[PDB]
Amino acid sequence: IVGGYTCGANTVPYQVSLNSGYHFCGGSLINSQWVVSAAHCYKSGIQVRLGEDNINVVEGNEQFISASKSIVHPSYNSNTLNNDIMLIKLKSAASLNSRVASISLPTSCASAGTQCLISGWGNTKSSGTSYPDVLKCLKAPILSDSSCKSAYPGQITSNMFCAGYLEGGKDSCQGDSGGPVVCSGKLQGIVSWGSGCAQKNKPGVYTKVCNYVSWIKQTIASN
Amino acid sequence: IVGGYTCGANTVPYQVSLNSGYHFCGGSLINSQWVVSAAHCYKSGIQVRLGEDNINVVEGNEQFISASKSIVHPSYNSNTLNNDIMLIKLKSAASLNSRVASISLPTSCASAGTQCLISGWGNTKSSGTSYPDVLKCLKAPILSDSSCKSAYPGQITSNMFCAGYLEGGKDSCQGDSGGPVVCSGKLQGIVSWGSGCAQKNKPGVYTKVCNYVSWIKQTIASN
Amino acid sequence: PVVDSDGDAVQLNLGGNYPLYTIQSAAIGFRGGLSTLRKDACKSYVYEAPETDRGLPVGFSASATSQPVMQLGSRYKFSFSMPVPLICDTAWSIGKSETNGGISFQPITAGDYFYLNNFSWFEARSTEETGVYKLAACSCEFCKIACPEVGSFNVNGRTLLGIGGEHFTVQFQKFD
Ligand SMILES: [Ca+2]
Ligand SMILES: [Ca+2]
Ligand SMILES: [Ca+2]
Ligand SMILES: [Ca+2]
Ligand SMILES: [Ca+2]
Ligand SMILES: [Ca+2]
Ligand SMILES: [Ca+2]
Ligand code: NA
Ligand code: NA
Repeated sequence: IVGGYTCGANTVPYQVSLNSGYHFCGGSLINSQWVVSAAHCYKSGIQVRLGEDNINVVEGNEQFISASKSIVHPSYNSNTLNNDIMLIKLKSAASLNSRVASISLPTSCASAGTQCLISGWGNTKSSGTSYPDVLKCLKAPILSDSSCKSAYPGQITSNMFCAGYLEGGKDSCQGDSGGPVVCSGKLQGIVSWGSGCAQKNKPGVYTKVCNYVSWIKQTIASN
Repeated sequence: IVGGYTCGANTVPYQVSLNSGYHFCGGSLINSQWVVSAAHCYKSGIQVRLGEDNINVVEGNEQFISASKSIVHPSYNSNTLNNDIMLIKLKSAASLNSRVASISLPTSCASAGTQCLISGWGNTKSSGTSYPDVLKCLKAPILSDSSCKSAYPGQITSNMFCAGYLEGGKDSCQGDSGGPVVCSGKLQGIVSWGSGCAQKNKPGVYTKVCNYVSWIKQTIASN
Repeated sequence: PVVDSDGDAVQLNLGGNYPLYTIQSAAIGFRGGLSTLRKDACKSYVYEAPETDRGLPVGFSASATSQPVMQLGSRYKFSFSMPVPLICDTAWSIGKSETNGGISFQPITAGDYFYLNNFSWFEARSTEETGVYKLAACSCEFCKIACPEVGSFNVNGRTLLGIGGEHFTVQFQKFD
């Protein structure tokens, strides 16, 4: 997260991270056994970590649970990043509490201007590279589809939306992928891609979760 | 071919392609049953396609005949690319007409400055990647041995020559390999190798066909 | 921007005669430029040439619309400028893990049959000292995954690059 602030330990209780050798993506806990993250985060042999703040210290509230199933959307395209959503089943259910809690799925789509919370452990610089110890947070408004499409001509599908600032300075970044974009208590977005981070007229692009609520249900109920 | 032009359907009737799921090389039809191409284009189970313009379509003037024999030159060296010539026998004789014709083998070598036609479906950009649908053509002079050797010190054998422009901008490129270099209706060149595409002081290098006329005939006579 | 050994921004290949850089190890005593060791077909291992050995020239490229300069954290195709048969490209990529010299690793390779269109996306990441960088290897240009770092492996006396390994830092040096 570039130009964000320090969330505070366990203030974002649905935030999880995806691990294989290091932190490489975020994710969102949507129930005790299922994580929603980005399809381009797919890896064999993943471990999900829940209840973290300082990823580099064992603080006491963590749960590290192996991923038993990783179900990439069947229409996922890795060139265009169309349908960049993944469901991860946990090997055993997370113990839910004040610091490990699920986030609600949307019941309708969010409109332009809706302020959202974006979180992750990704890069905090747009000019360089710095990876934070503690979870970072960003408040960002969803942008109109018009300015989004203009920012990235011919690249935005109806399964993506932009959020952030046309003037730059605040954005999600490398390592934030799969992470939550939460608007009024609902998971509306998954950190997907962008052209650099926090650049002028290059807002971050996000998986439009409200498109996938039915696909998520069916997948959870068949797996 | 970078910096060339659209040949125009069937205006190069001796141009063929070599296929194994992909079109990966050009070749020249020297008679109803024999294609000449580059030794490094060798692959088992080659399909030769003739009479093409748009390679991503069956256009119905086209012929597809399997290679029954792919005879790499016995002194071919894959490190130096000395002797980069290969003969391909067609499983069945190509039907010849206006859109599929043989190109004559040279009776003597061409000199520096001679204008030639180079053709292929290889990359059209020097930066990034773009593969044409239709055949591309380039007219290019054979350069002096002197400037050829200076451009690639120690790498130019007596079986190789240079063609193109020392100032760059026009050149053969990835995918053009095995392709024809025809000078005044005689096949003097096989697209072979080069450093980059269309770069200043780095012309294409071509297998000097006039060195092989005798060998070509012997190979035809024995197979 | 990513700067070269002279402090000038590293230029991308946007057509014409593209700008070229060798990639030198920025380790104290000697570097030797990055170069190729034949593996197979059109494929080579990316390794550090012996000292006083010239490295190979590399071109850096990106999708259309990109500004002409290499930016920190961004992702680029790395391509050696080296003589090659035209069936082969020279783009770098993350290789299948293998065992070699009693070493198990995923090497960085360079080159493949052009038509497979294989390449990975490499990222220059900052270091405590300006003009000195860590490379990272990505399977995507614009996606916000955090890529694994590239490090070095001593394989039969030769220093090869792969995913993970030993700390390895570089400078970009102009060519010609
Ligand atoms: Ca908060
Ligand atoms: Ca992470
Ligand atoms: Ca649920
Ligand atoms: Ca797995
Ligand atoms: Ca439900
Ligand atoms: Ca065969
Ligand atoms: Ca170009
Ligand atoms: Na909602
Ligand atoms: Na873009």
